[PDB]
Amino acid sequence: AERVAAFLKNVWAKEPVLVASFAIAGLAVILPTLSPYTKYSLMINRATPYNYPVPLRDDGNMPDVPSHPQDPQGPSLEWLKRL
Amino acid sequence: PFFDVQKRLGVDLDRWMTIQSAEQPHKIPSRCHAFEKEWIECAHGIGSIRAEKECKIEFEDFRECLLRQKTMKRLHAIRRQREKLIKEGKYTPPP
Amino acid sequence: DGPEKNYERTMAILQIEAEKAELRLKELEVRRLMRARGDGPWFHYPTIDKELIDHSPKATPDN
Amino acid sequence: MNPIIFIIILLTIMLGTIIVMISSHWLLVWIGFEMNMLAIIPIMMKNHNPRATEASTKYFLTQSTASMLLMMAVIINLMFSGQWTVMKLFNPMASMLMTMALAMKLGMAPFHFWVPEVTQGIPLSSGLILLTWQKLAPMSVLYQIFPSINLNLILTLSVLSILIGGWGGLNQTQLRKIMAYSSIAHMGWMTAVLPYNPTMTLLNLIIYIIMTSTMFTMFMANSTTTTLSLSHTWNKTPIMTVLILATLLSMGGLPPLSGFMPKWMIIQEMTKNNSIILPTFMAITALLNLYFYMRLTYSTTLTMFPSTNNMKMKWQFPLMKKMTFLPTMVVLSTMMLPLTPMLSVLE
Amino acid sequence: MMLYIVFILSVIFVMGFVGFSSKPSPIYGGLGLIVSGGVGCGIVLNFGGSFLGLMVFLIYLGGMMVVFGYTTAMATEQYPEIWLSNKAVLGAFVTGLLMEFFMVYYVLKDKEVEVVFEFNGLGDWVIYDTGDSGFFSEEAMGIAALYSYGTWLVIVTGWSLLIGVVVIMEITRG
Amino acid sequence: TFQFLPDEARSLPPPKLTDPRLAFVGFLGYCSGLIDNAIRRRPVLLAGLHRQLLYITSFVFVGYYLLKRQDYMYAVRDHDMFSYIKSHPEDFPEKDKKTYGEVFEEFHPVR
Amino acid sequence: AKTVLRQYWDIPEGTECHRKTYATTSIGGAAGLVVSAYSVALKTPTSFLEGVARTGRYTFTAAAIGAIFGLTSCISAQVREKPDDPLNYLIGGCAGGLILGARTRSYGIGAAACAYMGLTAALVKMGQLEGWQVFAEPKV
Amino acid sequence: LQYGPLAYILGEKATKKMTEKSKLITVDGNICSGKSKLAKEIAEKLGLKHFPEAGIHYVDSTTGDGKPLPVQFSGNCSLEKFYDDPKSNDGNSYRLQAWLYASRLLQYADALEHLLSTGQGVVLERSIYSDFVFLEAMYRQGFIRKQCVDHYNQVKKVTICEYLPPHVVVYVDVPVPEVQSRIQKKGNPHEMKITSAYLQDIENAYKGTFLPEMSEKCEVLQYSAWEAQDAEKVVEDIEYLKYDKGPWLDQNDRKLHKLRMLVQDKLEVLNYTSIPVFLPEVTVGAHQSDQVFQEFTELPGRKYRAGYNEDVGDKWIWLK
Amino acid sequence: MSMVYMNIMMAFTVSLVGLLMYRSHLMSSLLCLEGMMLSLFVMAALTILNSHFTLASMMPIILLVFAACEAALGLSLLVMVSNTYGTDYVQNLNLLQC
Ligand SMILES: CCCCCCCCCCCCO[C@@H]1O[C@H](CO)[C@@H](O[C@H]2O[C@H](CO)[C@@H](O)[C@H](O)[C@H]2O)[C@H](O)[C@H]1O
Ligand SMILES: CCCCCCCCCCCCO[C@@H]1O[C@H](CO)[C@@H](O[C@H]2O[C@H](CO)[C@@H](O)[C@H](O)[C@H]2O)[C@H](O)[C@H]1O
Ligand SMILES: CCCCCCCCCCCCO[C@@H]1O[C@H](CO)[C@@H](O[C@H]2O[C@H](CO)[C@@H](O)[C@H](O)[C@H]2O)[C@H](O)[C@H]1O
Ligand SMILES: Nc1nc2c(ncn2[C@@H]2O[C@H](COP(=O)(O)OP(=O)(O)OP(=O)(O)O)[C@@H](O)[C@H]2O)c(=O)[nH]1
Ligand SMILES: N=C(N)NC(=N)NCCc1ccc(I)c(Cl)c1
Ligand SMILES: [Mg+2]
Repeated sequence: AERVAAFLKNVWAKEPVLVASFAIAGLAVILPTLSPYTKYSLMINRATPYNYPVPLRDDGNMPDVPSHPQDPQGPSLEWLKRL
Repeated sequence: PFFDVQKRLGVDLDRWMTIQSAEQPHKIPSRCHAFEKEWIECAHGIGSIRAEKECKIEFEDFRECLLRQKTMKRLHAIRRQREKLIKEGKYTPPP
Repeated sequence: DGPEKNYERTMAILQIEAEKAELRLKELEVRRLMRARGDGPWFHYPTIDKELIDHSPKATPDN
Repeated sequence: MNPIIFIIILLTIMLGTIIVMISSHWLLVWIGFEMNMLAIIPIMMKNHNPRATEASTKYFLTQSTASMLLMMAVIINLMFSGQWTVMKLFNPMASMLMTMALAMKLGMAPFHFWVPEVTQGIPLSSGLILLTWQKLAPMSVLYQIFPSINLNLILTLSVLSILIGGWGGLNQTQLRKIMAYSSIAHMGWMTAVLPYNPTMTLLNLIIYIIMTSTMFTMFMANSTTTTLSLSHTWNKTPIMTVLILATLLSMGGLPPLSGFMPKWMIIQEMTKNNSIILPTFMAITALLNLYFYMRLTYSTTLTMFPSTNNMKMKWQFPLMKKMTFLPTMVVLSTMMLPLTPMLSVLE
Repeated sequence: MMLYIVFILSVIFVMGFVGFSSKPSPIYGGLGLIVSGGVGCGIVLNFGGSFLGLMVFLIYLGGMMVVFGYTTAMATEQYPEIWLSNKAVLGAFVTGLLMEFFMVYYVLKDKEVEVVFEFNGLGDWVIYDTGDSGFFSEEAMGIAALYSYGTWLVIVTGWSLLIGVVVIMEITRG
Repeated sequence: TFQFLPDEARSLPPPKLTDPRLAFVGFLGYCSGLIDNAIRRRPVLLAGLHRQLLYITSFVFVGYYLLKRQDYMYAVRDHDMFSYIKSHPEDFPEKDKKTYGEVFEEFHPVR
Repeated sequence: AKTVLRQYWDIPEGTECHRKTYATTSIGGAAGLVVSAYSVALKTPTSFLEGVARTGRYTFTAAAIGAIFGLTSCISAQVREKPDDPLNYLIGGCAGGLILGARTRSYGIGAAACAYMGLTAALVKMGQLEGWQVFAEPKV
Repeated sequence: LQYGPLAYILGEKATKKMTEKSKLITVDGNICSGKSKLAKEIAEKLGLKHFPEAGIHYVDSTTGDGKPLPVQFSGNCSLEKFYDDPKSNDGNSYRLQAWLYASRLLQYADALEHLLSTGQGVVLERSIYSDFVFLEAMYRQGFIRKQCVDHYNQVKKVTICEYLPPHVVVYVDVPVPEVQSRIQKKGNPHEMKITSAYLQDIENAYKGTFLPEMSEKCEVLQYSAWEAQDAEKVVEDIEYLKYDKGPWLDQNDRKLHKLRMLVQDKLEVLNYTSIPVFLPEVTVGAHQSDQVFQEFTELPGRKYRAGYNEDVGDKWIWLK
Repeated sequence: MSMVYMNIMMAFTVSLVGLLMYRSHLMSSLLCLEGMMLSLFVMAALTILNSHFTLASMMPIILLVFAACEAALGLSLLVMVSNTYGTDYVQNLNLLQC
């Protein structure tokens, strides 16, 4: 550890540009896995409707599928509004 | 492939881009998606020797969608005939 | 070896060789038919796999 | 070259070939050839001399031209079938362009001129890769597109290579050029049988690679690149001359040696298809190769050529070259005929 | 007419190719390839290839062809020979130019032509797609998919570029 | 698909460890060991017996599996052929066999 | 090349000699042109005229052989009244071989060419009668 | 680990072992110039390894038990015969010179291998760079033919180009009259038959071709017979050198790895000393060479690779 | 086929004939090689765009990237040739005749 700190002080004195580069590059690799917000990036992208939502033929056995856009069933974006 | 490593491992290295009726971003279909699908389904599993003869109708339709040679030829015929009649003043086109 | 042993040993040799010769002729005939007709496990050249096809609703309806 | 870089470049040569062999998409096949060609140039150039630069440049121009023609065939195939699957092509013009492109890469006659010149101009180890490993990727494509190949074109390429390879080797005293023309002739056998039984193509390719590797390894052990240099082997490593003799007789197709097997099975497959004139013509024409293999055996093993006084200094030092796999390769190159039915593993 | 713009660009494309393919001084050959590259981008642009068209400008012209001219000025030609002063170049240039004109004359006269193969001459607009009302560029969606579907393409392509650096440093060290 | 020995090959009897072909493979491994000694100028018969043993073992080990695939591929060939013959009886009719008393053959004298 | 060979083999042997002599002369001329093209590309002539002289020399030499073979073999079949006979082609083949000796001004080449080309032509006739395949279609 | 790429990858790099004392020094001069004594003193004072001048039996000293072999195994080259009969029809003159160049080439490879593997410098007495002075002298006295010189230059062309030149060239300058005086005093019966003209040709080659050439790329120090007795002054001159020329400045771990791979493989070192050029002086008929080679294999400890000879006490052969 | 394919196919043929009929400069033959790539890029792009083969839209870029890397290698060989002889003339690359 002490040898690790002595090495870091040496590079900080002689090559601060490279030290900063490696530190930034290390944060870029690591921080997405530690961030609680990374999961919303997946959800927001999926929630963007690029193409038409084709309706399903009602067979009488789809209680979880809304009949009207304003009916309660179906995905909600309330989590996105509060974000 | 010479060595079918992809099927052995179940990994998809390049099959995803081999045909235009495969899955596409945002379900954007190719122009000849329905023709490719019909031809692929006709020819599936019977081998190319058989498919060359038995799926010829689907393949001929698919090739027509791809390059549109017959369609262009038919349009060429109608346009060529129309120019003849107009050159002879026997036809006036509607607005 | 007595003549009987050689005689009947010869028959066993002839039976094996005759059976192999018939199989050699049948294989040439089977291969000829499979290659011309394509209905056998041999000369089965691949066609595109239909499990690659996406069947979900598309961005536009006409397909 | 740095030893680690040399390893990574060798692995890239292999990776490019592997990509060609595992790909189902034509673009990935093209990429495999591009990556493979990029990584092989540095081992042609590694000895830095005008001859190695000329060879690398002649090689680059040939392979780049062939890869452009291949990409044309792929794009024409896409236009007329709307797909990239590696298989039969769907357009006869595309088939001719891909066949010609792959013939150029393999150095088949009449696209053969680069093979003797490039092999002569590069080190023995690089020539070993050029004449063995580099045949794998193009042959594996031919293995998959052969149903759509024009029969007359492929058999014409095969017949020309057997004639050009046989005649070209008669005039050679350089060992690398002898191997180059020998390679051209052997490619012709591989493609002549491909329309009838691709399995026999694989058998010929594998055995050819084994005997070719054996010969290059034995040349490398003694640093011999010319006939006269090879004629000094008897006065240094007498065992090596016997191994060279046995391997050359095998490459000549003499029974009871392993090199008889591919010619034997190709003749069988062609006769089953009522092809009699062609296999007979091929077998008789292959006697040209046997002639200049036999010439090498005369000057290496069956006679003792004049020596030099300084050779005595060599008697006091042992062989220190790796000679990797040589004992195994030489035994497979000569003693495999009794196991011929094992070819079915390649089915 | 502007309805034949793609065809007109393709004609100019060929003339530029006859330009450098007859192989004048590499300085002029490089110029002919640059003009063909720009015209080639224009053809791609008119088929909806906005991003692809601009890559020819950015990479083919602004990258590869810049390096070609840089190398030519440094290791090939420093002063161009007068254009078409050589007989073979002039003959090859004239021969190709006449072939293109005869092709273009007949296709425009008959609205078709058979130069080895059969080509329609009604105008490339006829094959275009008649329905498009999406809220995105399809070309952009396909190219963006390199990072989701094309993991294997990225790996081999990225590896080859790294080996390109390594190999070129080996070649030139001498 | 891309399998050296598919699972269906296990219904076949294994090659015997005393197979004459396997013995020949072992002999080839022995010969390689001697040629290794010879090219490196060691005593051909005695030098490095540990190395000579691995040459034989390696050849036999690889040879055994190659023989297994060989036999399985020929079993598959026969299986395919017989199934196809059953599926297409019209192409392989049972031949009407006459005796030599009924069959006419020309006589060609040697005089 | 398939169109000329179709014309030649369509005519019955020993009849319509002039048509037969034209097909073989044109076939011989094509081979001469092919040889000239490779010869000029791989062995540059000193001048443009030297390249033209060589092309004509090879091309006429090859058409001379093709003409004599066709004419001689068609007359032999007519005179002998033996259409389906390989011996007519042997006679026609040797005649072409002698021309090569004359055009190459040599007696050994003419004798060697007569025997080798004479046998080759006879073999070609036998294969036509018996349906021998050089490039056989894959069947099994 | 025997040296190779694996050893190099794991950190066996030349620049580690080599210091400012890792120098290759060569001492040159005419016959009887006192170079042998000066070379030993330089090596002793600087702590370098001394290589006695490579003679006809140098290769024997590095192989087997190290003792010289009979004369038929060196081709019957004889320096004594060269003085007695320099124009002998048996071609002994050039056969000796060709053999001596190969011996020097082998020694130079040994010296570089020692320098690159241990980091300790070496002192040589003459080298492959100065060997040509004897050949030029031989040719000018009419002892060898022009075709012999052409053969010599071919072998030198494809061998010397692989190696680096010495860091320091030390030349001891004794005039010919003094050399002849020292030759007669030494009292070797064969050497006294040397002609001053032969000695003058050796000096002309040294000063005409050798020293000017090596000056372009080496540190060339010249001393007279008197100045060469003061070894300390010679060593003082060496230690104060700048080393601002030559290709040793361009070297690096990569290039020195390739060089060490070459010099350690002696068969690769001697590869081109036997080029198939059928010069009568060095060509050996098949029957003689075959007979001599069989005799060589019968010598103690020579039938098999070193370590596999039971006749000289090697053990565990069945596990080696 | 559509009218554009005529000229794009012609352009490839022109550059192929240019590549196969060398003059003197090696650079001139490299330009024809890159002309071939350009015509391939345009033809592939046109086919892919017109057919609306979405995922294939990346293929011309991959072709461009790899072909540029190949051209970089070719340029490196040209400069090494030029360093040896002082020109990029292909008539100097005839040592391996023998
Ligand atoms: C020589 C280099 C050695 C290194 C080898 C590294 C190989 C890496 C292979 C990467 C591909 C792995 O396998 C593949 O991965 C991606 C996700 O990662 C998956 O792909 C996934 O995302 C995209 C987006 O739709 C689609 O391809 C598909 O819908 C989905 O499956 C594939 O279904 C899977 O088959
Ligand atoms: C030293 C010897 C060198 C090698 C010699 C090789 C000899 C090979 C024999 C020549 C090939 C056989 O000859 C070939 O046979 C077939 C069999 O119908 C003929 O085939 C022909 O059939 C009919 C006529 O019956 C024609 O309408 C048709 O055009 C054509 O296909 C060929 O027209 C003929 O050229
Ligand atoms: C070596 C030359 C290198 C430069 C290559 C230049 C590009 C070549 C472009 C080839 C594309 C055209 O390819 C060609 O198109 C026509 C158009 O129907 C096809 O069709 C043609 O032949 C088939 C025959 O059954 C039929 O469709 C029809 O008789 C005819 O139209 C050809 O089968 C195909 O071979
Ligand atoms: N022909 C020939 N003789 C050589 C060669 N090298 C040495 N000799 C001879 O070997 C003998 C000894 O050489 P020297 O070292 O110079 O004489 P030295 O007196 O023992 O040693 P120094 O006192 O240093 O001069 C001389 O007769 C040399 O001529 C050579 O390369 N060729
Ligand atoms: N294309 C060809 N003519 N050859 C070919 N492979 N035919 C397939 C017939 C066959 C032959 C041997 C075996 I074992 C198996 Cl399993 C199958
Ligand atoms: Mg001394």
